[PDB]
Amino acid sequence: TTYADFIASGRTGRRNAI
Amino acid sequence: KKGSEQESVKEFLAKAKEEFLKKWESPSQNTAQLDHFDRIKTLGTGSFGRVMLVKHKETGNHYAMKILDKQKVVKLKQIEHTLNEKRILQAVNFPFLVKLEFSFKDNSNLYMVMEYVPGGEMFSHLRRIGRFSEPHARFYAAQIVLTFEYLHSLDLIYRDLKPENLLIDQQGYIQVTDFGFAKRVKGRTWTLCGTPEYLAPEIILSKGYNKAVDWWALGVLIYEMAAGYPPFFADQPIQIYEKIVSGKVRFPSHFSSDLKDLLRNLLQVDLTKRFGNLKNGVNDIKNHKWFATTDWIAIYQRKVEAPFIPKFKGPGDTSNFDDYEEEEIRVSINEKCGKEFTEF
Ligand SMILES: Nc1ncnc2[nH]cnc12
Repeated sequence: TTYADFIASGRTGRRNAI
Repeated sequence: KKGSEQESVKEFLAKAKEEFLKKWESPSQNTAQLDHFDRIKTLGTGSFGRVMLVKHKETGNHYAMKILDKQKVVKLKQIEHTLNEKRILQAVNFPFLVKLEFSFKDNSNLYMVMEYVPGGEMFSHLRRIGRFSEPHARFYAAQIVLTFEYLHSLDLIYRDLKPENLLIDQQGYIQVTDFGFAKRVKGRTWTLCGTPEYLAPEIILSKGYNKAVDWWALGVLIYEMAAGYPPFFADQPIQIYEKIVSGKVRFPSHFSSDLKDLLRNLLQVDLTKRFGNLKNGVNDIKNHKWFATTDWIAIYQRKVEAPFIPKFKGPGDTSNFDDYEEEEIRVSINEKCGKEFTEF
């Protein structure tokens, strides 16, 4: 599922600005 | 349609601009000092420093104090952006914008002391619960729509919308924080800035851009609130950018038909077709079928029942925030970067 793919990804924590 | 309701909005924004420009042209400076406050706990961090919960000694009020290291600001080439941030925040006034109470600087750091918003970041609540219902997401989205209508009328672009920056107050309403990329500009600008998941295609492709990037970012925020994940995600930023510019977006099967239609018009790569950027301006958004139940005046007046009220153990409590490693606040005996920040 797309949700499962998100939760296993490296970008579920706080995202820094560029 | 331009009727009585639209003329009231127009007159409200005209008076708001008169008040903003007075403060924009004559900014407040040096309105407190460091030893007026007891430092309590770190509420969040960023590239230049940290936001801390503090207690004002003379009143006993709690505030959130953002601390920026001047030398780190210089190394990241953020001088002008930091002057933008403070000059804009001290001049604005709107129910869903966090209030700046004091600002000052010393040999080492810059300080912005704001109202403490105790309910935590929307980010924390959204990740924990998974996703918001569409009425929940609509309640928050309406506040952002009105806040951008206000900011854009003052020729301001915000450029960093994301749940990490949206704080929930004790009434359950949003307060926007972090104006590090906000800029007052008539016409177009060119800086590559923002957060990868929220960047409009025209930013990635190094075109000139304008306030339409905020409306794209609203589309990303509404999608993420209602789905639980953003519309373009990957493990590496370059992969995110490839998805953003591709022109393709997919929706969860539980999104309503109206929600998908609104998001197709906000997440529109063609600027001649993106909602918020057409002849009707913000009213293409405010009059979309997904917002049919939204009473815009009642939202502004905070008379709508909120989806939830944050837990509150008492004054000065931080239970709605993560814990961060605490670091000293060092003030050098020599002034750093004085000329660069003389107007702060
Ligand atoms: N990060 C933050 N947390 C709480 N209140 C704030 N006011 C301004 N920024 C804040």
